[PDB]
Amino acid sequence: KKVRPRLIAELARRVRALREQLNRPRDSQLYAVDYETLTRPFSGRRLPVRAW
Amino acid sequence: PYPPLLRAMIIAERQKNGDTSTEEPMLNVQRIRMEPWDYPAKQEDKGRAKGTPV
Amino acid sequence: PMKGRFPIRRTLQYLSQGNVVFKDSVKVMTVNYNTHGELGEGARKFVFFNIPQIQYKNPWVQIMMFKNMTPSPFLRFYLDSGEQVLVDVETKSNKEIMEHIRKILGKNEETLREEEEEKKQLSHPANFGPRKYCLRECICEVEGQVPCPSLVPLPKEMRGKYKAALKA
Amino acid sequence: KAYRGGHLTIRLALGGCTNRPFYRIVAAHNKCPRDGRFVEQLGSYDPLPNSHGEKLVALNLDRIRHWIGCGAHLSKPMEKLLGLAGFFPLHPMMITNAERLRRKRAREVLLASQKTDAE
Amino acid sequence: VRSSVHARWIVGKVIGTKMQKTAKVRVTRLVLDPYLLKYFNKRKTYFAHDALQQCTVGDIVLLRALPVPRAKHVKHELAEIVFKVGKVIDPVTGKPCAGTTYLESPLSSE
Amino acid sequence: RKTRHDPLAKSKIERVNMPPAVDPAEFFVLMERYQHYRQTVRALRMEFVSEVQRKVHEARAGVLAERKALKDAAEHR
Amino acid sequence: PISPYKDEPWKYLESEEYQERYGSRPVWADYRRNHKGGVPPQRTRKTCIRRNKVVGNPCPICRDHKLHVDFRNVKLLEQFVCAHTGIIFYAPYTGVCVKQHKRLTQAIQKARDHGLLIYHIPQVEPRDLDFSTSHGAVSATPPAPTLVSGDPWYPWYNWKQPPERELSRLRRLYQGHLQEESGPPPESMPKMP
Amino acid sequence: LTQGLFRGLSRQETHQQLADKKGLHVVEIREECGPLPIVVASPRGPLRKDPEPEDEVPDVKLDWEDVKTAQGMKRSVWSNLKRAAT
Amino acid sequence: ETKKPTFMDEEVQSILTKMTGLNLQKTFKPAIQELKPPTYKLMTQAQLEEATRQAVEAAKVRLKMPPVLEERVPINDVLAEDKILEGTETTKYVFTDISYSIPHRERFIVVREPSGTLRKASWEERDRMIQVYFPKEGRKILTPIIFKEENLRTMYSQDRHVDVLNLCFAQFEPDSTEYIKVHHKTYEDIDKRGKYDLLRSTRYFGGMVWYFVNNKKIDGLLIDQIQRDLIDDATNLVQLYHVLHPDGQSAQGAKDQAAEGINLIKVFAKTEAQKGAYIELTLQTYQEALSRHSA
Ligand code: FES
Ligand SMILES: [Zn+2]
Repeated sequence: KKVRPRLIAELARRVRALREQLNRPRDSQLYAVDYETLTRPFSGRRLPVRAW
Repeated sequence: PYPPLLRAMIIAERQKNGDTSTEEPMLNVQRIRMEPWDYPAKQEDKGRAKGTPV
Repeated sequence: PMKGRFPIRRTLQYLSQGNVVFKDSVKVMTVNYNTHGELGEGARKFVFFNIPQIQYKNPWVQIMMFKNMTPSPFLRFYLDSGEQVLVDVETKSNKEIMEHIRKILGKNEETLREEEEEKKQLSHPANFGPRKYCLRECICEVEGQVPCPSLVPLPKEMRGKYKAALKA
Repeated sequence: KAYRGGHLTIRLALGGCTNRPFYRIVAAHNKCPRDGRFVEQLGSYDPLPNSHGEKLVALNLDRIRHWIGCGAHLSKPMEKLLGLAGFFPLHPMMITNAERLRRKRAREVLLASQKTDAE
Repeated sequence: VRSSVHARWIVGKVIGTKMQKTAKVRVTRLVLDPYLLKYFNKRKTYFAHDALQQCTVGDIVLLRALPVPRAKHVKHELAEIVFKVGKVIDPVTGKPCAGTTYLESPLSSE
Repeated sequence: RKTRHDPLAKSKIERVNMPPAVDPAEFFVLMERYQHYRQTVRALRMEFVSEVQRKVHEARAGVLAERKALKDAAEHR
Repeated sequence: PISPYKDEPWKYLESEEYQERYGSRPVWADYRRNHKGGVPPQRTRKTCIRRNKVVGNPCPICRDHKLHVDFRNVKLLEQFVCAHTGIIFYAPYTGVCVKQHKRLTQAIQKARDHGLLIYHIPQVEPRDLDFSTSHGAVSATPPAPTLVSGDPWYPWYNWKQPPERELSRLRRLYQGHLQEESGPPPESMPKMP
Repeated sequence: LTQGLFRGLSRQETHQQLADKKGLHVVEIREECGPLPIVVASPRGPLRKDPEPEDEVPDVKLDWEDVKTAQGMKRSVWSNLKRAAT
Repeated sequence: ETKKPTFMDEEVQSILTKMTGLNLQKTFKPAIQELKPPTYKLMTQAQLEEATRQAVEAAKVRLKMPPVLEERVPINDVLAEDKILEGTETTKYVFTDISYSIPHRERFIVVREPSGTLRKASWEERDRMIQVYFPKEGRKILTPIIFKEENLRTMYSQDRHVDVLNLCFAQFEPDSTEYIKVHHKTYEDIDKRGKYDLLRSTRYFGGMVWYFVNNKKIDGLLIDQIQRDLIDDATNLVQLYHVLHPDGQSAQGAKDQAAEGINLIKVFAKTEAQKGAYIELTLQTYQEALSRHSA
């Protein structure tokens, strides 16, 4: 009845949280825009037409 | 005012309990302050895009 | 035939004939009785005939028996508040014992009637669903409403196969 | 099945058979399947006119007020049913769609008259 | 008065006193046999905290649930010794007895 | 439906969602109707919430609940 | 064949031909199903008349073309109802095919609906405990002020022409993606002449 | 089977024999007739004055098949099958 | 000042209860239904008399007279006239409050018309919606055809008047127009053919008597009671008639003459009775047979 511990799950959970704080993208990366195509180079997603 | 059905049920409940008041039921909307939809929201409680550069 | 003396005791009908439904305070009921002696006869019949009926109506109350530990038989109830209720049963018959405990620690007929009514509110007649939970499965079972297509084919005008055909 | 976040909603669960729709009004977690687990059934809605030419709608108003008071949301078709019953105000789009229908038929009546005048 | 322990009050028989300040108690309940419709005893073990180490193997005790378990298996405490082994006091008369016989007649103190 | 790990369809890469056209008169009228409608519905929701809280308190510490609690306690003694 | 009793089917049961063939016993008394084993199938055959052809052992109804299952021929219908319990015998009881058993069940129910066939009608209790009609749900509700004056329940139900400055503001906000400005709608719903 | 059947059927006690043996009225209760008591047999001799003793629990032997059927626990695909009128 | 009695007055209920009678054999007639094997008990003479006493008590509950109500007034109340909804729907909506713990006569049942009007449902719509969501055993959403005039005459020809009243009681409400129409047509058929014995020992006899007394047509029932040696009932019928018609020719004649017992039937037979001649003859025949038994 005693659930077998899942150590790899806890290990990976902490490693992911750590890498998300040490490799976090900055505002200059997230919120940059290509004014010719009107897309964000960080994700390649276009902006809505009403904001162009 | 109350919606038509809600009003009729509030009045019917008065008369069942012996109340003979003729005052109209009324919704108080003073406490309901309607903000414009473009009112600045709380930035502290807003999320942030996660790391995954293309 | 069914084994043992008085096999009627081992029937659901007999077990449901108990009229003692303890209040929520009763947590334990100990029974001290003697196997021999004319003055403990009613307590022995109480253990033989009624204890099963009491346990059946009160499944979560602990009932523990003790034989020949004291000179006379008695019942003792332990309540949730910590109070203990001693009941001397020597010389009393098993029917007088059942009527006694029902009076001091049993729910009255009024309290039981109310509980049964609050249960009926869980199966609303107007709700539709499986037979296990509802009287009717679909509104099509109500006379006057459009019946189920599995029994009465719908007019061609009320079928999408011909609505799209005409529109297309 | 504990969902991430979510909330209760009063909405229409589709029943019946092909070409014979029938709705059950239910309070359920918004993440649950349309016709799956619900918290409580609050009424029903038969959209097909019966032999008396009526669309029957059952509303458990006592329990509808209870679940709204417990933080339950309302789907848009449910809000319009309550507006038609007089329990809520008429939804803004029931009023606007009615005006659109009036302007639409005012143009058709004008086109019909112009055609008869030419004839 | 609240408690996270399921069994709030239970009576049982002490079957072990080898743990320090802990009495091992056997508790029996009547469980209906669905096929035979006959009640049979179903026994379960409980560890009860006994601060004064006054429990003896064979005595009948009353256990009270603790607010929270004090150990992995210790969820109750000794609330009262109902029947001390070999030293029973008749609750009906308050006199000492040995089985179904009085050791002091109830007529002694009238 | 897709998961966030499934790739975007290639036939939808260049899709640009153009917003609808706006009728100024109807747009403004509809905007005022939603404000009035949602103000009235919020006033109703507040009353229903107060009813739910009143019934819970009444069943816990009401005059009929505390009275029935003392009666039961008296009958027990 | 053509039965001369199709118009007045109750006459056949009163004729001498019927009395000689059946006497005072039910028409299904001497019928027996042919089947293997001791336990018969739990459904009778679907029909004894298949494309105007009769099977070899036709059921009590199908073997006599003068017996007409009609809601008025109550003397025939009573033979398929238990006189002590009022229940309709299931088809294997008498051996009638499924086709005729359905026609019997419908004729029996139709005869009861017309009062031609006696059945037990219990004595029920009233629906309501109180018969008062004073509650507002079944009485008059004091009309609201708007309903008396003839106004909409809420003022925002009506169309109100917006100011010109607010329309200019929206024409700038959505410049290049505008429709034609709509005016007040008709006061009533038009109708096709 | 035949010999046993005739033995049982020939050794049955009628209601009149029961009334004469116990000197009491034999009253029949029918659910279709409600609480109406129906006297089916009365003793030809004198009628007793002391009621029949009402044992709180009868010590009669029960048939498990009858009890199991009354409790809905009897499951058989061969019971209660539709058959021709007998 | 001086109110005339109602149907549920203790004095009227006591009179109609005695006139109804209590026949255990008819009140507890064997029903044609699914049967079970009967049970048997051994009883002394005292236990049998007690069992018979309890049966009489259970019968007096089964003979409880339904209250006679006046016809309900039609419902015509508008809650709102939302003209903006005109022409947006082709079918009307019926909204029923199905909250469990509400008396059915207090439930709100409203209708949204295609014209935009929100009105309360009519009595016929109410009873139909209540049966849809709170189905009562024995009631149908669609009116059975048995209540048509052609089918009721078939029931009357078979002397099944009590079945008609049992069907009517299960289908319609006591204050409904259909309920009152069927009861009056059944009472009138009993009066025309002298079938008053069909309703004796039933819960419908009092309602029938109440109908004859109010409509001043007790001559038939009065003759039936004298022919059956029920003068105690025939005398109460004339007294109940005077109580509900105090300012009448017969009521005054009884006061002026201080009539009592059979004398009341003679005073009534001469003044207000329409078949006065047939009552005197029927009453004369009774007194003769009573004298022969005395001699
Ligand atoms: S089950 Fe109701 S429409 Fe098919
Ligand atoms: Zn056939």
